[PDB]
Amino acid sequence: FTTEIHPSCVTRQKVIGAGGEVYKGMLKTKEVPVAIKTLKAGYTEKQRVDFLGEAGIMGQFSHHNIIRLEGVISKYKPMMIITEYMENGALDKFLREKDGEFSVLQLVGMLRGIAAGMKYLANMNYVHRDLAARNILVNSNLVCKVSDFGLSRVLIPIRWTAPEAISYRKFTSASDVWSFGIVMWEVMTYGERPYWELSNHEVMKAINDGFRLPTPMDCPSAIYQLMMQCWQQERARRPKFADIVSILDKLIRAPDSLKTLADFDPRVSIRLP
Ligand SMILES: CO[C@@H](C(=O)N1Cc2[nH]nc(NC(=O)c3ccc(N4CCN(C)CC4)cc3)c2C1)c1ccccc1
Repeated sequence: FTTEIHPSCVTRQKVIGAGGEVYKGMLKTKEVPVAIKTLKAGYTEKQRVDFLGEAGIMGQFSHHNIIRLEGVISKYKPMMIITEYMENGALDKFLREKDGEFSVLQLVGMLRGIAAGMKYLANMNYVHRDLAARNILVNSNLVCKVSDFGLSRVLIPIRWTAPEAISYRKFTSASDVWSFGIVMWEVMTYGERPYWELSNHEVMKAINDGFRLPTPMDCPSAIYQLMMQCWQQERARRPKFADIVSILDKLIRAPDSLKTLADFDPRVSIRLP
C-alpha cells in the first residue's frame, strides 16, 4: 500500500511539464516541495492501470538514486502521483544548459549514482526499457535519480536501445546496460545527441556494421573503455550493473585515475604556421 494523501495537503503551484500535467507544488504532512502528476476525468481503464501501476512500482522502491514516491491521491479526482521534487529537472536538458561547468570527477559521480540506481532496479527484477538522460532527474545536490517508471506507458527510442531489443523485443537488464553506456556518453558530452544527425535506420545499420560512438572530448580512458564494453553486440559479454558500480566507485576513490584521457579524434584541422 502506497501512502494515500488528502487533496487538502497538496498545493499545485506551476506547470513544469507534460507526460495530464506535471506540477511543481507543496505537500503538507512544515511543507516540502513535490512534483505532482495528474490524471483527468474520462481516463480509461488502461490509463488508470498504467497510472496507478507507476505508483505501485515506485512504492516498492527505497533507494537514494530512485525517485521517491511521497504518496498518491486515488480516493478523489483528479488522481495524483506525488513524488520528491528534483530542482534541476531532466539530466539531458540540465547538461546542455550547463556546458563545461562541471569537473570530470563530478560527471563520473553522476554516472555512479545512475549506475547504483540501475543496479538496484535490476536486482529488484525491474527492466527499465527507456534509460536515457531525458529520463533521469537532478536535484540541488547534483544527485541523479532514475525516473520514468511504468509498463507499456514508458515507451522504441532507437539510438538508446540495445540491438536485441530493437531486433526482436528482448528487453532485459543487459539491454539496460547498453542504454547506460549511451547515458555515459550523454553525460561526458554535456548532452550531445547520440549519433548526431544519422537517421534511426542509419544508426541501426552502423551498429550492425560494428560502428560505435567515438570518444567524447576530455573523457577519461577508463570511462570510454567502460561505455564501449556496455555496447558489446553479444548480450552476455556486457558488464552487469554490479561491475559498473564497482568500477565507477574505484575510479572515484582514486581520482587521479581519471586524469588519463582517451585520445580524441578531431573532426577538424586547424593549421597555424
Ligand atoms: C513526466 O514525469 C516527470 C516526473 O515524474 N517528474 C517527477 C519530478 N520530480 N521533480 C521533477 N522536477 C521537474 O520536472 C523539473 C522540471 C523542470 C525544471 N526546471 C525547468 C527549467 N530549467 C531551466 C530549470 C529546471 C525543474 C524541475 C519531476 C518530474 C518527469 C519529467 C522528466 C523526466 C522524468 C520524469
